[PDB]
Formats: sequence, structure tokens, C-alpha cells
Amino acid sequence: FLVTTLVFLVIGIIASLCTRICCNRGPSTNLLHLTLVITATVSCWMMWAIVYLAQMKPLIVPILSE
Amino acid sequence: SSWSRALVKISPYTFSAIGIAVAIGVSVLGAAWGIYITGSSLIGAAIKAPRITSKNLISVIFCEAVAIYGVIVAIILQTKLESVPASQIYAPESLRAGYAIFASGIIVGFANLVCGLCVGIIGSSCALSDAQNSSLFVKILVIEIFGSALGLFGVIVGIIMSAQASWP
Amino acid sequence: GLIYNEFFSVPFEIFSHSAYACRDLSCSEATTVGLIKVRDTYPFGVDPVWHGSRSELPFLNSLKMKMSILLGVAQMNLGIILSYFNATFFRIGVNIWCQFIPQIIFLNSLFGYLSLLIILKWITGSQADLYHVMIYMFLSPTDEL
Amino acid sequence: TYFRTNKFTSAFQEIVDAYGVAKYREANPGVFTIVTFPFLFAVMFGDW
Amino acid sequence: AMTFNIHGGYLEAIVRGYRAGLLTIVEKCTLKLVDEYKHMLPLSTFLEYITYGHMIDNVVLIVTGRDVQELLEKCHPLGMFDSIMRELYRLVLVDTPLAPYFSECITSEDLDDMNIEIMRNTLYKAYLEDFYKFCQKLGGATAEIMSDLLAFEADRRAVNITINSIGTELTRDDRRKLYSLYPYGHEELAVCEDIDQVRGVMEKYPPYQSIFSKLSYGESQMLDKAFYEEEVKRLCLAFEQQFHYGVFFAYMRLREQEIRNLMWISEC
Amino acid sequence: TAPFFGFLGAAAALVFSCMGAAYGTAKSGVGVASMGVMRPELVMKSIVPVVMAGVLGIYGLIIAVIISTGINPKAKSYYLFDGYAHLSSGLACGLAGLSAGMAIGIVGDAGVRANAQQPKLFVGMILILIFAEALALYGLIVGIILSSRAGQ
Amino acid sequence: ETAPFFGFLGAAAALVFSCMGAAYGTAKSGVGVASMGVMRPELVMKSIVPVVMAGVLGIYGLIIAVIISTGINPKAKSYYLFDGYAHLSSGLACGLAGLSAGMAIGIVGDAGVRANAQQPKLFVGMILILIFAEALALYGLIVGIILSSRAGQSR
Amino acid sequence: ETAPFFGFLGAAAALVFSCMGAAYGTAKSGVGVASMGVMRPELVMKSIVPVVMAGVLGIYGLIIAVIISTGINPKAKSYYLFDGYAHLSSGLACGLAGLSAGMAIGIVGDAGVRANAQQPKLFVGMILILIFAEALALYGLIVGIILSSRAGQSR
Amino acid sequence: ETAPFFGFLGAAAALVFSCMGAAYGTAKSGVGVASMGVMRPELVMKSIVPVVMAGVLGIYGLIIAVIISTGINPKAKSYYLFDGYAHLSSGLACGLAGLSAGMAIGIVGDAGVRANAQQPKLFVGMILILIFAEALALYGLIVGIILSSRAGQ
Amino acid sequence: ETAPFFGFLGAAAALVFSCMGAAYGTAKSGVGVASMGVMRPELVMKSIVPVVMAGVLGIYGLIIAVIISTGINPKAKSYYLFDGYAHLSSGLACGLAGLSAGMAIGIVGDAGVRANAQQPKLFVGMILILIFAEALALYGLIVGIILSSRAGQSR
Amino acid sequence: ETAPFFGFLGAAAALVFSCMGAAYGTAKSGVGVASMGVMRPELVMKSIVPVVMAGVLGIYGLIIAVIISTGINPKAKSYYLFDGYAHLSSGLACGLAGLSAGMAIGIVGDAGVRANAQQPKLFVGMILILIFAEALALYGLIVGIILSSRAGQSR
Repeated sequence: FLVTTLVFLVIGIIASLCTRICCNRGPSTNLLHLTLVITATVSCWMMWAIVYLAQMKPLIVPILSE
Repeated sequence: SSWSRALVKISPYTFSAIGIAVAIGVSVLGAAWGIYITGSSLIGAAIKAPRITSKNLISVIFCEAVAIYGVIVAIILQTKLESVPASQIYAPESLRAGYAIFASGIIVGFANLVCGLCVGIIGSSCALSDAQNSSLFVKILVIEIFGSALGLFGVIVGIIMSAQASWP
Repeated sequence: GLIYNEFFSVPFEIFSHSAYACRDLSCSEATTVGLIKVRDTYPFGVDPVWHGSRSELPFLNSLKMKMSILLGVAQMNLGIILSYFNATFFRIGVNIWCQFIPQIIFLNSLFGYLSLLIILKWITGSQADLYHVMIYMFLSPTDEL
Repeated sequence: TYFRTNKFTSAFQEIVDAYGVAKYREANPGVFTIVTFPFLFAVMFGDW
Repeated sequence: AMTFNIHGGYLEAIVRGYRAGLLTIVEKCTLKLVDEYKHMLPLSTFLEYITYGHMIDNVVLIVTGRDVQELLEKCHPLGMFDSIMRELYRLVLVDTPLAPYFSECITSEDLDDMNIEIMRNTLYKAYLEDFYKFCQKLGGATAEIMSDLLAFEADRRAVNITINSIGTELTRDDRRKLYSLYPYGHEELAVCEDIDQVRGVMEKYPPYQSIFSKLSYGESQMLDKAFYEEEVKRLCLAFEQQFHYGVFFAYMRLREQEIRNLMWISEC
Repeated sequence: TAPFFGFLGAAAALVFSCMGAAYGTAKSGVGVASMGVMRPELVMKSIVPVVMAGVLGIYGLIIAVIISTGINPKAKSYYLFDGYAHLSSGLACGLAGLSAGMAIGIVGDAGVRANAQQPKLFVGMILILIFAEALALYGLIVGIILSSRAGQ
Repeated sequence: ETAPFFGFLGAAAALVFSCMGAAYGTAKSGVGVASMGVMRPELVMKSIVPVVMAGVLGIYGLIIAVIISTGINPKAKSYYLFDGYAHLSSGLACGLAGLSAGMAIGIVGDAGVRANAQQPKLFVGMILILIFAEALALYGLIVGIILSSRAGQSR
Repeated sequence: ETAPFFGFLGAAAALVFSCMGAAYGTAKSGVGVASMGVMRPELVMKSIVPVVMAGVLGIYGLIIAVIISTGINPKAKSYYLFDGYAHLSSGLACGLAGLSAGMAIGIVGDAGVRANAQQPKLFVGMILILIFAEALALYGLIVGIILSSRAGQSR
Repeated sequence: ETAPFFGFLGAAAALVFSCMGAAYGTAKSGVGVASMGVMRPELVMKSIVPVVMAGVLGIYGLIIAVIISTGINPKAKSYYLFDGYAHLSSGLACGLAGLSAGMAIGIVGDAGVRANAQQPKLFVGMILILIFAEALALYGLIVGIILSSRAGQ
Repeated sequence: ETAPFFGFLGAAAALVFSCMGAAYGTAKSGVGVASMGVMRPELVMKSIVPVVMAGVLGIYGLIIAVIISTGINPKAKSYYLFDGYAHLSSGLACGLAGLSAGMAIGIVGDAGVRANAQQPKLFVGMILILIFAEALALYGLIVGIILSSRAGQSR
Repeated sequence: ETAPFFGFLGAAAALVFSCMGAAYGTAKSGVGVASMGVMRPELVMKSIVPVVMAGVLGIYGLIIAVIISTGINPKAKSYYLFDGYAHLSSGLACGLAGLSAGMAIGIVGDAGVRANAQQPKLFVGMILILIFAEALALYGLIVGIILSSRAGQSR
């Protein structure tokens, strides 16, 4: 949960370092790349947060078909 | 419930007689319609040329065959009637016989009507085709004969259903 | 798809072993008061048992609806926020503060009650709300109650 | 005017530009949508 | 479907036989065809419209006078029926479909029907009104043929306007205002001022494509001959004449075409 | 008592099937005569589509025969389930045959005209008509399956 | 009880409506194919795809009818009124969806075939339209299957 | 006892009516596209928007039908006539809204496909009109969702 | 006992009829808008006024449906027939009013598209006609709300 | 007993019929004014009278329906079937009269738009015709009010 | 008893039918008068006589409705099934007569507008048809009043 929350954030920083190294050829190009990386990280983390908050404490238990 | 009971309490003899009469009526109507359809084209062709009267008469004969089959079916249904005793007026056998008679009559009438309409349309086309060319009359007559089998099939089905009559 | 824990229309082994375990029910049916007791939540994806269960439809439908609402709120917020950046970049007049601020505030606040209620129900586990009573609370326009 | 198109960004920029254009240096929603559209179209077809 | 056998079957058979039999000699053939058509007397309205087709031209010719007495020599009952100069035009406004509309559209009488060009304009307007009236009686496959004929007439008029009648005030606006896919997309021919431009406009309709071809023949003629000759060439489609359908107009058109071919034969 | 519906199913199955069969045969026949006016040889071979339409009546006739044989009252107690099943089985067969014949009549009528124009496309018309005629066979399969449920 | 009198009726209606829709599609498809192939016999083979696309609805309806028929078995369990009603609802829904999809596919295919010889791009456009139409038939079949499956519990 | 019949009928009616509306819209759009794309290849893909815009309504209807079908659970709660009436009302509302949206979308898409050969500046307006029309489908889905949510609270 | 079987039906009918009227109006409005945009693309954006106003009827219908759904509260009070019948009648009235307003707005927009295409000087008159037409929808919504308000027996 | 059903049905019928009549009248008036909006925009502004008259008729119908609804107070006095029948009859009469008046006024305005466009001197005649038409709606409203007042006389 | 369930309904229907007939007649007459005024503004004022004469139907219907409403009074005396049936029959007869008279007067006035516009000599003479229609309406009203006079005949 909260440990995984830092894991997603930490994953972006390494990706941020790779993006900076790759796009250092262009400053304005690097600025655009950083926005894309941040947006992708935020979207993925939000999707995971929704998927985890839904099943964290379910209100309805799962019944299995026969 | 009460309405359902009244519906189930209807007399089956009336329904059987209605179906028997309706078979003959529908067969006659379909045969007459087909005869008129063929006759319009036959008269037009004769006005164009009186050479193909013998060829045209085949369509009229085929149309009248439907009426003949319907009359035969009606005679069979009339033979299938019984005395309708008061005690068994609502017996399961009487109800089954009446339902079978009604179904056979409806099937015979509908099949006769369909066959008559198809034969009339085919003959109307065939007379004009023969007027256009007498060489195509054989194929048109064969097609009309093949299409006439609908009435025969319906009559066979009605005859098969007629064996279900068991009125005491 | 990895998030959804569904692979080629089939579940598989999540990062955990089993999120939910049948409470007792060594021989009892799944449909029971005990039902299934969850040891811990599977972090990689949805619970594998939930996908193939009879209760798959309601829970998955509620989760998908909540995710769609949250994603729409986020997209609308991003689009509204882009207005201030566009106004500053083009050096637009006071119309941004005059109109863009209320435009980005009204819809944000209107959806904020629903988004916060969804989050709180997810966070606080307020089962007295579920998917339906959230709309029920949002339904009433009048005060009190 | 048209913003400079990269080798990979060209397709997404063309897809987004099908709604119109802007000023010489005005707002360019293509920058966000280059990843936003993949960030949303994935959900409707999520199956690994 | 059963309505054909209910009524009109004998007349349809007679018409089909007469058409199948078909193939001062030209005048004699025209008189024989007119007599055959007259002796045939729902389908009454169709026959009335078919007669009114040529009756519009007959009335336009009779509208002269100016040697007006010579119109009796061409009193063919097929098109020159007696039942089908503003004072006389008002009297002639009855018993014709296009006459009531032409009374208002051509209220200038000879002013809007000058024998040089404006008489052709009045004739085109009357033809457009008659075509609209015929298309109003929808319900059969003949609607496509009527639309094709009206489109051919309109396109021929537009081509003639763009060729040389543009100097006669038959401009792009007049290509549809006075010159009678065409009922919806005739605007493409307003700028077809050249034979190549005419072919390009015809390219908008793939069926009409390659119909113009080199445009040396057919399109070379003015008035309504340019695209009407295309319809004459394609009249083999009308030669199909599928049964159980209104084919009286098709038979009349075939007889008229045969008469025209016989006239064009003349002394070999 | 209920057996009235079961008996009605067999009659309806034949009646509705023949209703569509005649309509298909009429439209197919009319086009054949039109082609036979000019193309003498093409019309003779084109009669197959009319023959194909007439087959649908045979399929309905057989389905009716099975329903009639299974309505033996003195043999087994024809409960309401048997009557309901037989009526349902006939209804599908009759309705499907009516639709299947109607498509064949519409397709066949155009096919005669198409063959008279370009003889090359005759194979294509047969393929489309054969595919359309499979629906009547599909209805026949459903009729057999439904009628087979008369066990109890 | 009286539940079979509705369940079997719904099962029959599913196949009946599916066949009606398939025939309505196939008639228009064949008319358009003949109209196109009258002038361009080469594209006749390519124009036959919508016919098969429409005919697939017949197979879908037959499968739904087979499922519905197999779903009723008094010898296995007492088919209460709820089971028969749900089966009839599934049959009616599947049949109506199939009929609508067939009519739409027939209209679209007739239009495309009429426009097929005008431009070769029609070979792709009409195929895409037919696929989009058959998507509705597939969705209806899925809904019918789900309803038929849910009909099996009946408390 | 008879309430599940009403509920299943309502779900089936929702699915069937949504399918019919989507089919009508798709057929109209297909006719328009076949007419338009003969002249130019632009209508082959640049104007295929209504083809999927109409199927979106069918997808929404299928989702609503699946939700309604999942709503019924006799083994979990003995549904009274209230549940059946609510399910039938929700299904009818969803199906009617789907049919209306399908018809409107089909008409608008046919008009847009016809106008495609005209000035392309109208593409934005056509898309806006199509979206405004399709908003009815979302409104109907919302109404159906609200009805389904209120359905299960029967006493 | 049978009151909900009428109230829910009335709410659904209200929503359905409002949607049908909105679609009927929007079809003609969109046809006219497309025709005008083909003729004159300049005013295409400003010609969507009837198209936009059409959705107001659907919004009002959805609001009425939501109010009717909130009206049925069996737990709060045993729903007697006097409340269910009133709710059903209110829904029917709102739906019929919405359908009539939608048809009128569709006719008005179909006329006004051509009217503005010939001369944009009639835009004010077209807007006034549309407002007068929508007054009927507003009156119908008000009447439906008033009728639904009387659910207290 | 069941009187509230009759009363609510009558009120709903009154509102629906009044709305339908007003809509028909407004549509006819707009169709008529479409030509005047281009032929002579100066006179087009004065041409909005029939629309206002139709709106007035609709308002009168709505007012009558509101009065009828306000007349139903079950907690104050028990509503016998006599009062419900009287209220339903009053509503039906008011709605029918309003619909007829609206249709007549719409036709009159549609004719009068062209009549005034051809000649401005026909405005007086158009106004007189509109007033005569609105007199019927006024009489219908008066009759409905009288019937609503008499509806409470039962015991 | 359930007397107003028919008596009040008939009283309402009388006014409804009279209003509908008067509206149809007035609409036809107004269209004709607008056409005539467009032809000649001089005759517009003089040609309003049929329009005014068509208004007598509304007055007669209102009077009949008022009389019927006053004829129902349970407080004064209980009305049996016969007492309400007779009033309903009188109202129906009056309404049907008013509708027929309105339609006839509308057709006659529509013809007479053109007749007066063409030949002013026959303009005054044509009023005989309108007089006959008004006499028919008056006879119908008298018959209705005679039928309604039997309200107190019951015992």
C-alpha cells in the first residue's frame, strides 16, 4: 500500500533520470519529455490506487458459483 | 380463471365445423383468384393472337385442380363428422377430434390459397411469355406444374391430420 | 490488463498467493455468512477469486464505475487547469481571472462532493454507503437529513 | 503556424490536429494528449 | 402484386403484344402508333401524363401567332391533341398539367417566349413542370427512368447554355432557373463551359462517366440533345421492360424512337 | 385438453411455410418468364432457383409430418408440455420457412435478370442464393431439436 | 406447470426472429450484389462478403435456440415459472436483436454493393460497416447467453 | 412469483430496443457512407465516426441489460412485485432512450455523410451535433442506473 | 401494493417520452444545421442554437425522472395507490409535454435554418420562436413537479 | 377510493392536450413566419402575434390544470368518485378545447403570414381572426373553471 | 350512484366537440378570408361575416355545457343512473350537432370567400348556406335542450 506508493514514485525518479540523460540533447525537448513521464507515472499510479482501494476492505464478499 | 374456464368450455363441434367449412371456402377463393389471374393473361394473349388457346388452357386446368382438391378434402372432412352425443359433448376425445379437424381445415385452406396464388402468378407470366415466344412454353408449363405441388402437399398434410378424428 | 489481473480472458497468479480465503468453509458453500475472509489485499491486481465468482459482476461494476468517475474528474481538472497556462502563454486579458477561474471552480466543486464521497467510502470502508447510498446522499438537494 | 513535429510525435500531432489549429505559439493540447489518449484507451481494452 | 391481376392485366398484355410487334412512311407509322395508343382507351393518369409529354411541345408550337394555321398539319393525336397571346394562353391553361404553372412562370407570354431563344426557355420550363408532375406519381420503377430523362434534358440544356447560349443570358444561374443526381447536384454543370469541363462534370457521376467520351457527337448539338442523346444511346436499358410493371411509357418511347429512326432513314 | 395447441402447431408449420414458399416461387417464376422472352437457353437452366424455392415446401411438409405422428393421444398421455413443445416447434419452422422463401424470391427474381444480362455472374447468383437457402435448413434443424423435447 | 408454454415459445421466437432478420438482410444483399455485378462481374466475388456476414446471424440465432432448448429439462429439475419466464425473455431479446441487426446489415450491404463498383475503397468501407453491424448481433447473442445462464437457478 | 417474469421481460426489452435503435442508426450511417465514399476516399475513414458513435449506444444498452440481469437474485432475496416493476420500468426507459438516440443519430449521420462532399468546415459542426444527440443515450443510461439502484430497496 | 407498478412505469414513460421528443426535434434541427453549413459554413457554429436547446428537454425529463424515483420511498411511508397513481400521471403529463415541445422545436428549427441561410437578419425572430416553444416545455415541467408534490395522503 | 386516479388522469390529459395543441399552433406559426423572416424582415417583427396567442392558450390550459390539481386535497375532505369523475371530465374538456383552438390558431397564423406578406392591409383581418379563435379557448377555460368549481358539491 | 361518471363526462364532451367543430370551421374560413384579402384588401372587412357566424357554435356549446353542469346537483336531489344518462345523451347530441354544423359552415365559408372575391353579385346571396348551417346548429341545440329538460323526470 503506502510502501507500494513510494515504489511507484521511486520508479518515476529512475525513469526521470533516464529521460534527463536521453533528452539532455534538447532542453525544451527534455522539458516536454519530463511532462510525459510524469503524466504516465501519475496515470499508472492512479489506476493502481483505484484498483487497490476497491479491494482494500470490500463491502460485499465474493460468492462462488457452482 | 372464470374467463379462462369459459374459453375452455367452448363447444368443439362448432370449431370443427367452422374449420371444415373454412377449408373449402379458402380453397375455392384461392382457386378463383388464380383462375382470374391466369384468365386475364390468357384473354390478352388471345386478343394478340388466338393461336395459343390450347397451351393457355393448361393453366386454367391447373388452377381448377386446386378447387378439385379442396372439394375432395371438404368431402373427406364431411365424412369425418359424427353424431356429437350430448354426454360426450365435452369429452377429451371430442375436444381432440374437434381441434384436429379445425387444424386440418385451416392447413388445407391456407395451403390451397398459397398454391392458387402462386399458380395464378406463374400462369399470368407464362401466357405473356408464350405470346412473346412459343418456344418457351414447355419450360413455363414445367415450372407451373412444379409450383402446383404446394396444393398437393397441403392436401397430403390435411389427409394425414384427418386420421386423428375419434369423435364417439 | 496487468492491473486488471485478467490475461487472455483468464486470471493467473497475482503477486500475492490468495487475497480472499473462504472463511472456514472446508465443505460449506461459498454463499454463506462467513463467505470469504481476506488475509491481505493482492497488490498487483484484483483478487483472483473475485473474477471467477458469482459476485464478479457487482463488485467489478462498482469498481469500474468508480474508476471511470475518478478518471473523468482528473481529466476535467487537467483540461480546466490548462486554461490558465494557455491564458498566460498567450498573455490573454483579465478574462482568465474573470471567467476561467469560476469555470474551473464550479465544475470542480460540483464533482468534488461525489469524488470525496467515493474516496471516503473506499478509504473509511463505509459499507453503509456502497455504490447506491452515495448517489442517495447526493440525490437530496434540500438541507437536513 | 504549426508546431515542429518529431518523427514519433508526428502521427499523434496529426491525429489531434484534426480538430483545428491555433496561433503562432498558442495552446497545443497535442502535448498532453500524446500520452493522455494511451492513458485512457488502455482501460477500455485492459486484458494482459 | 395481386392488383395487376385485379385490374389492368388485359391492357398490359395488349400493350406488351403491340410493343413486341413493333420494330410519308414515317408519318404513316406515327399515325398507326397513335391509333394503337388511342384505341387502348389508375393507368389513365399515366396515359394522360405520357400524352402531355408531347402535348407541352404541341401547345408551345400552337402558341405562335404568324402562320399559326399550319399547326393543323401536324395534328398527330399522340402529342398534338386538341385538348392538350396571353388571352388564348389562359384558355389553353386548362386540361394540361404544366399549363397552370406556366401561366404564372410565362405570364409575359411572347415576351418570355420569343421564338429565337425564349420560346425554347418556355418549352424547357414546361418540360420541367411536366417531369415534376410525372415524378410526383411515384410508386413504380419508372421513377428512375423519368429522373434519368429529366437529368438528360437539364444537362443538355446546361451544355447548350455553356457552349453558346451563355451570350443569350443563359448564365450559370439560368442553367436551372430557365433551363428546366441532377435534381440535387445540377450545380456542378454551372461552370462546365468547355467540352473538357463537361467531361469533368460528367465524371461526378460514374454512370455518366465515359458517356460524353470525345463529345464529338451528341454533345455537339444545342437545345436538349447533348445528354438526351446519351439517354437515347442507353435506351437499351428501357428495352428490358420487366413484367408486372408500368411499361406503357416505355412502349410509347420505343415507338417514338422507331418513328425517329424511320424518319432518319428517309432516302437511305 | 391442451393437445389443441399441439395439433395447431403442425397445421401452422405447414401453412406458414407454404405461405413463404409460394411467395418465393412466384417472384422467382416471374423473373424466369421475363428472361425467357429473349434469352431462350438461359431460362431453362435458371429454373434451378425456382426448384430451390420449391424445396422449402418439402422441408416444411416433412416437419409437419413429424408433428402429426407425435400427437397420438391413445398412445401416450399428451400432457400440456407436449402440446406446448409441438406448437413451439411448428411455429419456428413455419416462420423461418416464410422468411427463407421470401429472401429466395427476392434474390431469385434479381438473379434471373442478372443472368440474362451477363451470363458470367450466374455462378455468383447461385452461391448467394444457396447461402440464403441455408436458413430454411437452419430452421429445419431447430424444428427437429424442439420436437425431440417431447419426452416428458 | 405452465412455464414451458412460455419458455418454448420464447425459444421458438428467438430462432424465428433471427431467421426473419437474416432473410431481410440477405434479400437486400443479393439485390445489391446483382445490381453491382450486372456491370462489373469482377467485383462480384468481393461483394459477397456482406451476404455471409448477414448469414452469420442465422447461425447465432440457431446457437441461441439450441442453448434455450437444452436449458429446459423437467426430468432434471422442476422448471418453475421464473425459469421459463427468464428463458422466454432471453429468447425474445436474442431474436429481436438478431432481426434488427439483419435488417441493418442488409440495408448497409445493399448500399455498399450499389456503390461497390464506383470505387474500390468500398471493398473496405462496406466490410467495416458490416463488421460494426455484426458487433451488435454478437452483443445480443452474449446478452441472451447470459440471461439463459441466469435462468438456471430459479431459487 | 410473477415479478421475475416482469424483471426478465424488462431486461430483454431494454436489450432488444437498444439493439434496434443502434441497428437503425448504423443502417442509416452505412447508407450515407456508401453514398458519400463513391466520389472520394475521405468518407472511407474520416467520416466513419457515426459508425462507432451509433454502436456506442448499443454497448451502453448491453451494459444496462447486464446490470439488470445481475440485479435479480432470488436465492439472495425473495423479490416482491416491487423489484419486478422497478426492473421493468428501468428496462423500458433504457430501451426507449436507446431507440430514440439510435434514430436521431442515424438521421444526423446520414445528413453528415451527404454533406461530407460539401465544404469540410462543417465536420466540426456535424461532430458537435452527433455528440449532442448521443448525450440522450448517456441520460438514459443514467436514468436506468438510478432506477436499478433504487430497485433493490423493496420492503 | 400495486402503486409502485404504476409509479415506476410513470417515471420511465416520462423519461422515454422526453427523450423521444428531444430526438424528434434534434433530427430536424441537425438536418437544417447540416444544410446551412453546407450552404454557408460561416454561421454553422451559431446555428446550433436549436440543436443545443433541444437537449434542455432531455435534461428536464431526466430531472423529472429523478424526482419521481426519489418520490417512491416505501420505507419512509407505505405507498398507497393515491401516491403511485399521482406520480404516474405526473410523469405521463411531463413526458407528453416534452414530446409536444420537441416536435414544435424541431419544426421551428427546420424552418429557421433555411430562414437564417436566406437571411441571418431573422435570427432574433427564430430565437424568439424557439423561446416561445420552450415555454410549453417549461410549463409542462412545472406542472409535473406540482403534481408529483402532492404525494402526501 | 379510486377517485384520485380519475382526477390525476384528467389533470394529466388536460396538460397533455393543451401542450399538444400549443405545440401544433406554434409549429404552424413558425412555418408561416419562416417566409416573412426573409421576404420582409421589417414586417416579420410584427408577425410574432400568433406565437404569442398560442403561448397564451397553452398558459390558460396549464392554469386550468393547476387549479384542478390544487382542488384535490384528500386530507381536507374525502374525494368521492363523483368529484374525481367531474374533475377528469373538466380536464378532458379543457384539454380538447385548448388543442382545437391551438390548431385553428396555428392554421390561421400560417395563412396570415403569407397574407400580410403579400399585403400589409390584411393585418387587421389576421388580428380579428386570431381574436375570434382565442375566444374559443377563453370559453373552454371558463367551462373548465365552472366544472372544477362544481366538482366539490358532492356529499 | 355513479351518475356524474357519465353525466359530467357528457357535459364536458358537449363543449369539447362544439369547440373542435367551431375551431375547424373558423380555421377553414380564416384561411379563405386571408387568401381573399391577399387577392383584395377591400373585401377583407366585409368577408368576416362567415367567420363571425361560425362563432355561434361556441356560444351554443358553452350554454349547453353550463345548463348540463347546473343540471347535476346531488345536494338538491340525488340523481339516478337515468338522470345522468339522459344528460350525457343530450350533451353528446349537442356536441355532435355542433361539430357537424361547424364543419359544414367552414366548407361553405371557404367556398364563399372565393365566390365573393370573383363575383360580388353573389356575395350577399351566398349567405343562404351559412343561414341554413346556423339553423341546423340551432335545431341541434333545441333538441339537446329538450333532451336535457328531462333531468327531473326521474323518480
